[PDB]
Amino acid sequence: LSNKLTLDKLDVKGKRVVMRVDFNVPMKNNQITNNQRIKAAVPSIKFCLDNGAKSVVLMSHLGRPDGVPMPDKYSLEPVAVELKSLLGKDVLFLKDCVGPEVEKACANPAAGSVILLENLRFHVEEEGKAKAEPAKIEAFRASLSKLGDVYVNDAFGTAHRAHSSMVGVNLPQKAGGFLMKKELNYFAKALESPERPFLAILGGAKVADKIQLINNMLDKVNEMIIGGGMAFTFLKVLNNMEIGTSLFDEEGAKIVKDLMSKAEKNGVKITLPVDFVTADKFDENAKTGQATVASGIPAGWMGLDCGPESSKKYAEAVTRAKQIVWNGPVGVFEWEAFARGTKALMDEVVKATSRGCITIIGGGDTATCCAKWNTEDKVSHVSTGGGASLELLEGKVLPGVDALSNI
Ligand SMILES: Nc1ncnc2c1ncn2[C@@H]1O[C@H](COP(=O)(O)OP(=O)(O)O)[C@@H](O)[C@H]1O
Ligand code: BEF
Ligand SMILES: [Cl-]
Ligand SMILES: [Mg+2]
Repeated sequence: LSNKLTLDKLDVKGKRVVMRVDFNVPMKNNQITNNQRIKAAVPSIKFCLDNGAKSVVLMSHLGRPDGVPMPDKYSLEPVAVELKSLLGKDVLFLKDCVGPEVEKACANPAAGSVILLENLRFHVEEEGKAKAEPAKIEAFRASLSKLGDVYVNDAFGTAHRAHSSMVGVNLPQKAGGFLMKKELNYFAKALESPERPFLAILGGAKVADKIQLINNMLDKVNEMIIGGGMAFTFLKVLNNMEIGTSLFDEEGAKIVKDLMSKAEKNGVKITLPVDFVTADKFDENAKTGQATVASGIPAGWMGLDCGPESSKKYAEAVTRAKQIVWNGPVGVFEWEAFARGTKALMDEVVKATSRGCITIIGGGDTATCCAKWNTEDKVSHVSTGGGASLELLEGKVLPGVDALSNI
């Protein structure tokens, strides 16, 4: 951000601040399971209020409601409650993020007002697909722009997304916040001359998105574990494995052999799982089973964790690493029946940190592993960015950063 306006140089006195944050927090039973991302924005928010901002209007997405209002499922209102306690100031929650009533609420607020808007992705114009029309995208952006006099982007977690709230706000001063700065600085340092072998661990559930990041990552790392939900696309293509109802990406399947070829060309050792804990449905209380790559996963069952032989291979890769970036649990760690693989890998990553490995864990869900097993201070860095971090690993400038004002 050397070339970009940042909040430390933004005059906020008497100014309404509209601030993009990543408040896409994990949820279970309608309760927030990790407030890490909310906590992480508090320094920028407090700084605005402390230096005389008239208001701070906070805006974020939650989940992927795909451009339709889903207040029953993906409302930010529970975040408003949680932010109140973390800030030490109350926060007014609005039931939309645009236009007439929202604009009036944000137009001329009482001094020191903190305002949290509803989920930006309840509008198709944020992403804007989920057919979004250009004229409406423009109007959405124009509405968001009215809500502050100056703009701050502290949404590191979302910085890889060229969405309306992230790149489309039209105000004279668009400043990076302190979390954006903290995260970018940490990665700049850690990615400059990584310790080697440099292992990437890619798991989780955002297969369509994250399979597309592997190609450029293969020029940067010396090993890659491909686990969690990601593995099944590779296994079906490479091994002709039956995967049942496990996560599968049709588009990504088409580049699996090219990715493996590139890994071979680049001397990147690829560790895929060889065994699984299976489930008869996507449920905490599913009946469970065991499968190997040889046995395949039965029709109508899904692999929701790796098994012990996979964990041993993962451990082997960790033991070789001098640096690790991990994004994506290697099973559905939120459910105890499917948490063992991720716990075992976490145990190994902590053991690695203790003998000098530089260990970076990132993501809304993956950081929640750290919170669950109390390892946030037992690894080198826990990032609020998952996909955002992997895009820095590829060597990319993030759109949310690129959109900021130059100095
Ligand atoms: N085999 C699997 N099948 C389905 N979901 C999985 C599997 N392994 C991991 N997951 C899920 O991946 C989710 C997180 O993935 P993702 O959103 O990509 O990570 P993050 O928030 O760290 O970037 C977790 O909620 C976990 O339940
Ligand atoms: F689900 Be994200 F990549 F933190
Ligand atoms: Cl995805
Ligand atoms: Mg996630």
